[PDB]
Amino acid sequence: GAQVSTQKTGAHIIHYTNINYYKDSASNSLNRQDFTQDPSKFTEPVKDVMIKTLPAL
Amino acid sequence: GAQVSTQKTGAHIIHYTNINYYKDSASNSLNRQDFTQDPSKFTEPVKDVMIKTLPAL
Amino acid sequence: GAQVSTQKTGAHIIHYTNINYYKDSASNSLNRQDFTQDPSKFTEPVKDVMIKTLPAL
Amino acid sequence: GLPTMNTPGSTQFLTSDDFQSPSAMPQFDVTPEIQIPGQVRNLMEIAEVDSVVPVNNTEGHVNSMEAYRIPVRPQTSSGEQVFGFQLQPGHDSVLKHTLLGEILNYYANWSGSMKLTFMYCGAAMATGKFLIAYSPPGAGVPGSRRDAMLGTHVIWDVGLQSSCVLCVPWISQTNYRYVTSDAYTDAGYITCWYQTSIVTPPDIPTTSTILCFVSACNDFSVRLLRDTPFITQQALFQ
Amino acid sequence: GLPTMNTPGSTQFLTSDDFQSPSAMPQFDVTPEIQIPGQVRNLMEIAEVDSVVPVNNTEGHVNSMEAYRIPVRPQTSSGEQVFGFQLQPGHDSVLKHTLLGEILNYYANWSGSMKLTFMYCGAAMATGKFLIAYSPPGAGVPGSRRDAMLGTHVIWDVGLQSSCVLCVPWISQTNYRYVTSDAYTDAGYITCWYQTSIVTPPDIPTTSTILCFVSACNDFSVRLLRDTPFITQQALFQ
Amino acid sequence: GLPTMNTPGSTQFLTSDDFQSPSAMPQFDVTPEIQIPGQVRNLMEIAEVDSVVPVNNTEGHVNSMEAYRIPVRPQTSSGEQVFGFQLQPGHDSVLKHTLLGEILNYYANWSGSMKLTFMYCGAAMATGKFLIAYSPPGAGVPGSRRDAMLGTHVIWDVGLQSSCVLCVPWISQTNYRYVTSDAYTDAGYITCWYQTSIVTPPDIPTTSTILCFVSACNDFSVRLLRDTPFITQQALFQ
Amino acid sequence: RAVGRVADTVASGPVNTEQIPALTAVETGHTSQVVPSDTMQTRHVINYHTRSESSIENFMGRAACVYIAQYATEKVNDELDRYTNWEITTRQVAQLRRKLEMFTYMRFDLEITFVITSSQRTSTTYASDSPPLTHQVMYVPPGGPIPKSYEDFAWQTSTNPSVFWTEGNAPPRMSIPFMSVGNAYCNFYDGWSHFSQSGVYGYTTLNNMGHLYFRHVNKSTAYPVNSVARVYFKPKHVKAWVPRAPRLCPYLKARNVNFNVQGVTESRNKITLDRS
Amino acid sequence: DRVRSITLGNSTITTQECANVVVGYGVWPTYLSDHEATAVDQPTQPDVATCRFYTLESVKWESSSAGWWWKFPEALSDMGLFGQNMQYHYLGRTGYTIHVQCNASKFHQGCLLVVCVPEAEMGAATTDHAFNHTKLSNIGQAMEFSAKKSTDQTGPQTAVHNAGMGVAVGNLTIFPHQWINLRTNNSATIVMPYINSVPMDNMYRHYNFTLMVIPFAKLEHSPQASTYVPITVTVAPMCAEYNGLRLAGHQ
Ligand SMILES: CCCCCCCCCCCCC/C=C/[C@H](O)[C@H](N)CO
Repeated sequence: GAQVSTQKTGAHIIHYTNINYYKDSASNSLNRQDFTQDPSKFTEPVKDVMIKTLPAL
Repeated sequence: GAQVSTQKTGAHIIHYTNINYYKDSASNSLNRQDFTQDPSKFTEPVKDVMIKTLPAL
Repeated sequence: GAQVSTQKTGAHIIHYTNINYYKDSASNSLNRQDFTQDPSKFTEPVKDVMIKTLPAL
Repeated sequence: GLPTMNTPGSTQFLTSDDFQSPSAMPQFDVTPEIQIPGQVRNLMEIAEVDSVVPVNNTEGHVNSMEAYRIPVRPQTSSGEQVFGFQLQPGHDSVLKHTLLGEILNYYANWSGSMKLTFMYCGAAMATGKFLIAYSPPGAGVPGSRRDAMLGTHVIWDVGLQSSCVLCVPWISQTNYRYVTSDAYTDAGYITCWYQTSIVTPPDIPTTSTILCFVSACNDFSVRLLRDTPFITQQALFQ
Repeated sequence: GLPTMNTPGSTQFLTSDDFQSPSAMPQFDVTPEIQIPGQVRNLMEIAEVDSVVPVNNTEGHVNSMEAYRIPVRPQTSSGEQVFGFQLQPGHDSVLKHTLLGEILNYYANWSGSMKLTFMYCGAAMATGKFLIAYSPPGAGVPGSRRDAMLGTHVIWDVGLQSSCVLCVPWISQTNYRYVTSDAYTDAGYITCWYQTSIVTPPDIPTTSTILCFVSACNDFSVRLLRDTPFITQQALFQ
Repeated sequence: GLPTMNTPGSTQFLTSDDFQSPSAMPQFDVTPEIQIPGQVRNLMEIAEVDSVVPVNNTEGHVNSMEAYRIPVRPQTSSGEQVFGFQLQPGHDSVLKHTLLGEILNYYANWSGSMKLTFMYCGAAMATGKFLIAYSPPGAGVPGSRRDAMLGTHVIWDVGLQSSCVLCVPWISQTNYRYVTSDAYTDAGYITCWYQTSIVTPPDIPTTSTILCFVSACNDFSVRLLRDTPFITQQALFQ
Repeated sequence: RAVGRVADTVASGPVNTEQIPALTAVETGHTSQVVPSDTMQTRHVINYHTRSESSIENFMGRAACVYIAQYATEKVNDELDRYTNWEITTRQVAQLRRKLEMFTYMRFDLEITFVITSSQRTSTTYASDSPPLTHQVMYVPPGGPIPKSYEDFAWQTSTNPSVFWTEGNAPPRMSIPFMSVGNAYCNFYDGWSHFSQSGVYGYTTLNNMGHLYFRHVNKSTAYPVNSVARVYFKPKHVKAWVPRAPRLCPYLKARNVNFNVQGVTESRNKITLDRS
Repeated sequence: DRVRSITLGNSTITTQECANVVVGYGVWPTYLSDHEATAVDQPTQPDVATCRFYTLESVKWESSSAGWWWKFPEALSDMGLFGQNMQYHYLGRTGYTIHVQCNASKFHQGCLLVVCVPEAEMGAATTDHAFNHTKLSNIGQAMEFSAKKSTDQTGPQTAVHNAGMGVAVGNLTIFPHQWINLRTNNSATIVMPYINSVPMDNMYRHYNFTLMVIPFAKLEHSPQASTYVPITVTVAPMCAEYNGLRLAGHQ
């Protein structure tokens, strides 16, 4: 039940092991490595699509 | 002798590992995840079956 | 995710195990066993090659 | 040795822990268990059993069997009220020492539907109809039988089957209500009214008796264990 | 037992740790999550939304809606300046309480391009051209419209589309600038100038209004979390 | 828990340890490295570069460029000595502030062959021969050119190639010598003598100049890191 | 390209087009998606930057002090009593409160860590010899029997979760799951507690998290000792919805959002820049 | 394009200069799912007698106008059978189509922000004092901001640059918004979904969202033009459903 995952490294021996010790999922560590996002709920929440090159009106 | 089991999580990385260290079963941890039940010993302990829709007498 | 590597021994049971515990690569230990080198950037940084046996001028 | 490091929380006693510990009696031969009848694997098996409710608990009546006896009688006009209480199954004085109410006071959250059973304990020659109503908590208490006919209700015809069940549904905006009451998680009111009357032949006593039973339905659940505010002690019992 | 040895750092509280710890409520049944709209998974979704900039913040104007209203009018000669501020999106007084500026004050490093949007809020019969310029920080402030035409700039023609976007590019020697400003990571200046004038027909007010909006581009990133120097307290709030 | 036991050495700070430790900045995005020229992966790349030796360091000459200028001149008789120093590349005053000598003072043991390069900086019309000799440390210092011709030596003919290399071989009974000198690991002597003379045409200055360079060979190695006895401080630099 | 990595910019040349990416309309509610490649000539840059530090888990996952609890081994008054309590809230400190109030609804698990420290009270003498102090931090769920004094029966903690800690060791730490009776923790509640629109206005009616009682389980000391326990909340497994505007004004109370009126930003003397 | 027609029930909105439609957080309103419900009784869904357009009273826009706010669903407490269903039910749930409309001329100038703020919890004008609910919102009356601070002993803090919430008024553009710029824009329509942390709620003790209308560029014109411009708000509920039938409330 060991989860070997990728460590946070830079860009131009890179793995860590995790064992879960407790029977509750609230006892687990933080989910540091989850970087998913979609900003279209806030920046472009209009009904008809608005292409950049075309005039807005 | 590792027992990988399912952690307690909610509803809409979820496993834990356990090693037993001692030679007595009374040394073990609690059985937290056993939710079996049958309440018909107390709520309906009559000899003849009683269907809900039918009259009781 | 165990990396078994060669221990530093002399010349005339020689291995160690490493587990990474943390999610950041800056949390790792030192890279002690990296002895690569190339001194030609400093000792012989000339454009035309200079053979030892031949005259330099 | 193996290089280790100690996290926060070392050398503590958290009383709701789950850790292994060595045995003081090693290789102790425990006696074999047998089939004893009535095994309990859950406190929700206990809470799903009927338990008679002291609706008549206006003291001095709590120090006798008069607390369980809801009185009814023949009426001069119809539509009067028989009884009424708030639906607080862990906080209201009518329901908090019942068998469902005592389990809920070990917990802080409750959820699910409930069953109020009623039992007419009058003479077999006496007839009657009743309206038992549940009101969601928004408008206030119902003031009449006209106010009570607008919510969840049932009309009970007293006949050969002496009992009727008003099922109190779970109509809430949260998934859990609190056992100790507050205004955010208020659950409403239970009232009972004369639908018609009690009509008897001659040579029969006037006042009859209705018994109210509470139990939990099969979607009932509890949460967040706590200490009950019912037992106290100032010193160790010697 | 297993032979162990304790490294430096045992029995410490590092507040940015990541360790497991036992539960005080074991087997607690957490309520199911539902679809709530507007979920945020990153603070860069918040910073990429337009937020109107108080360019007119010369007090007393900050205590009213006059702080957001950049005034323009018909001119006697052309090429005069409308406004100007330093491009310090976490330190300059014009940009540090905007919605992009408030996220950056939780961080110490920022990187990426920005979008300055402008919005002409005058009458539909009034026309105009404007030059909005960005200057890299080497030479100093531009002194005229001739000095500003040498850097990154855009000429905006006020017409049926009321808005124009000046895109401020990331022209830096480092991959990150600092949020609290210094001279090593200076980012430059933003100025606006009259390209032509405001020309109106009769029976129209003289002064018009331009609104400036800031947001981040899709290559924007922040780094090195810190406390913000904006909220303070001398005691616990009771 | 898992039964453990603590060995000697727990809760200590050994400054040359190698242990993991948690991060104060979790998930910090480090900037990408680029190709910078001149990367150093070993201090033996630095020590294998020539560095001019102050052989003429008789004060007052160390406070000027006269320390590097070994003087030669036409002679009245041949076989006289030009210079001489002990081969202690980390302890002798001639070699311990050179670029090879400064790396060795961080270490306690050194091993390998060395290269002494010489450079005649006189006029192109002046000729000359020289004998540069290395003596193993058993007999003492050579007293003449006859005493020096018995050890490892080279005769250098000054011509179109201005430089000659005396290679000092590793002739030792141990695999390592000590950087701070002692009598058990003595390495010997370096001397230079007039093989013939300096012969010049007329209208040429008498005294010429020879520059001595030191570097390490490709079998050179160092061992046992230490603090250098060259930098000191009595208080913290404010 | 990996998840969380920013976009590259593409090489763009000169244009003379009928396309107008610079001209837009703010009136539509739309934030324009203009890249620097659209309004000027750019080069091809391979951007390797990541949005790691800006995640909701990374922005929130640092422990912040939420309460300072004081109690002594000898009562002065009921503020420096033998025991003390704290209604669990996140609004008494300003640093964590401003970070949580950037969202309307959140849903997280907690880590509570205590930094308990003692100090000898000012006296005419201090020369004593005392055994190490041990503390109890009992959690009482909403509606349970609270300690009415020291030596109380309610500290028997048969069903309440307790922790015990002797001074000198590592700080105590436990994990708390998501505890709301709804589907999210409400940072804001625009409403009342009673149906007649009266009673308590605000988020106070949606915060029934219970109390946290502190004491010394040692019976006595030779000379009185004052303790201070700092409570540290670190949220983990964080979800968040409906991002709020950041707060301008400082806080005044813990149960309100009441403020004093302040300007929108700091000032300057003129709207232009005047050098060369 | 600039034309748009919105039909809900027996009511139609036509607009000849429309900017666009802002849809919430990208979510269209819908009925509650079976895997998200809590109450067990059958809901009632009056599809056309409630999900129709209800127009409010106009407000006069002046040069010295600071702004107005409406709190919902309490703004429609008496609007037909939407108001009759609130009184008879404990729980309710709905999304909205807010349509704000204001035309002036090609010779006027001004700009209005139209934000929909979920849980716009307002502070008190006089602090250390709880305020009355009729100062927060009357039944359909437009509660209005002020240019300077309020010293009302039982009212909200109506200074408009702090927006009643202690925040900067310029940062309200993360909430679902449009702008009515009189140069180009005639109306502004926002479709809001149901935003709450619970699947249904009581529609009297809780203001789910607040509609604010704020002049950022103030109204100015020639004195010989029309000196009266009104601002009308037309709101349609969407997918409204109810639970917990009892007597008429609402105490
Ligand atoms: C002595 C053992 C102590 C055990 C500690 C248990 C206390 C924690 C239980 C309640 C947790 C409440 C978490 C608080 C969340 C915030 O109030 C929300 N952000 C606002 O609703």
